[PDB]
Amino acid sequence: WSPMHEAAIHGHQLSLRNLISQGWAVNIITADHVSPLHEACLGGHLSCVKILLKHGAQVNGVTADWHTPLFNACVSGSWDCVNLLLQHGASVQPESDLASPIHEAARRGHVECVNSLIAYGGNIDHKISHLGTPLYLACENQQRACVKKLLESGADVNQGKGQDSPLHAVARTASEELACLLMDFGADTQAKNAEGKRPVELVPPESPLAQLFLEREGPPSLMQLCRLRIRKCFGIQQHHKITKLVLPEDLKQFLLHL
Amino acid sequence: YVKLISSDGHEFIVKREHALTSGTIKAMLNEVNFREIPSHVLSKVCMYFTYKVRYTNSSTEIPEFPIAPEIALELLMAANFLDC
Amino acid sequence: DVFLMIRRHKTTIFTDAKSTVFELKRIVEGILKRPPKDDQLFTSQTARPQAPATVEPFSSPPELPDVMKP
Repeated sequence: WSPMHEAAIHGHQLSLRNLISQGWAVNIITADHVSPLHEACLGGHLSCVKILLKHGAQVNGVTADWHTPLFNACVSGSWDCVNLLLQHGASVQPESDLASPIHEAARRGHVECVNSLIAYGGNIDHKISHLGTPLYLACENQQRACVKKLLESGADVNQGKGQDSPLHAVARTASEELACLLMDFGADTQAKNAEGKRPVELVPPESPLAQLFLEREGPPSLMQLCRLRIRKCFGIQQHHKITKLVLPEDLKQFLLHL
Repeated sequence: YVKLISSDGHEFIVKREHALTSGTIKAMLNEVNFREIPSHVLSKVCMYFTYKVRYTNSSTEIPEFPIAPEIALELLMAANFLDC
Repeated sequence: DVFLMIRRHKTTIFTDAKSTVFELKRIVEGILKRPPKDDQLFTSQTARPQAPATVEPFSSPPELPDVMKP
C-alpha cells in the first residue's frame, strides 16, 4: 500500500505535503509503474500536481498501460494540469498508439487541452491506424468545439481514418452542424472511401444533408476559393498573422472564420 | 456579351449570362468600368465566371480553380466587391 | 467544348468552341466587327474554362506579403 498514491488519488494536498515532509518519496511507482503524479493528473488535482513537481516528480514516466502523466491530465480535462505538465517538458508525442494525449482530449471534447497540445508542437494531423486523426475522432464523437478549434488551427480537413474522410464520419453521424463546418474549411465532398462510397451516400434518405452535399455540388464562391487558398499559406496556429495584412477588417474576420 | 474594363485599361468581352454570376454586375445591368480591379485580377474573375457556369451541375468531378498566392488578396477584394 | 481567350491589343474576348478556325474568324465579326496561335498563324485539357487558351500584357501582381511566405 502507499500513502503517497492514496493522497494523490483524492487530491489531498495537505496529506501530500505532510507525507513529503515526513520523508516519503515522490517518485515511488507501483508494479504497474504508476506514480503519485499519474494519479494526481488523472483526478485533475492541480494543487497536488504542483506539490509533486516541486519535489521532483517525473513528468514523462510511462505506466504499463502506456499512460503518461500528460495523457491522464487529458482524460481528466484539467487544462491547468495539462499546461503545467507541458511547461515542465512533458513529451507532447507519445510512443503508444493506445495513449495519444491529443486524441484523448479530442474524443472527449477538451478543446483547451487540444489547443495547448498543438501550441506546444504536437502534430495536429497525427494519423493513427485504428483511430484516425484527432479531427476524425472529434467528428465521430460530435465534439463541435474541438472540430472548430482543430480546423481553425490548420488541421487538414480531409485526413481522417484510413480512406474515410472526416466528412464521411460526419455523414454517418447525420450532423448537419458539423457538415456545414467541414465544408467551410474545404472538405472534399467528392471523396470515396474503402467501400467506394462518397459522403452523400451515407446520409439518411430524409436528411437536408443530401440536398446540402448536392445543392453545393456546384463550385464554391470565388470568395470561398480565395479564403482556402490564403489560409493554405499559413502554418499551424499562424493564421492570426492575417491580422498583419493590409486588408479590410471584414475580410480578416472572414479569413479567420470569425 | 458585355464589356468589363479593368483599372489599367484592358477590355474584357464575356458572355452576358456569364458576367451575371456577379450579383454586383447583375444589379448594374452594356459596358462596365472597374476603377479598382487591375487587369491581372479581372481576367481571373472572368475565368471564374466561365468555370462557375460550365460546372454549375455537370454530374462530373469539378476540378480545382487555380489561384496563385500573389493574386489571392486582390482577388478576394474583387470577389467581395462583386458578390461571387 | 473548348474554352479560349482571344486577345489582340489591350482587348480580350472570352469565348468557347470546337470544330474549325473558319467560322471562328466570323465569331469575332459578330462581336467587334471585322472581315473573316503563339508565334503562328486545343483540347479538353489544353483549354479548360478556368484555364483558357490564348489566341497588351496584363498588369503585374504586387509582391507577396511576408507573413504569406514559406
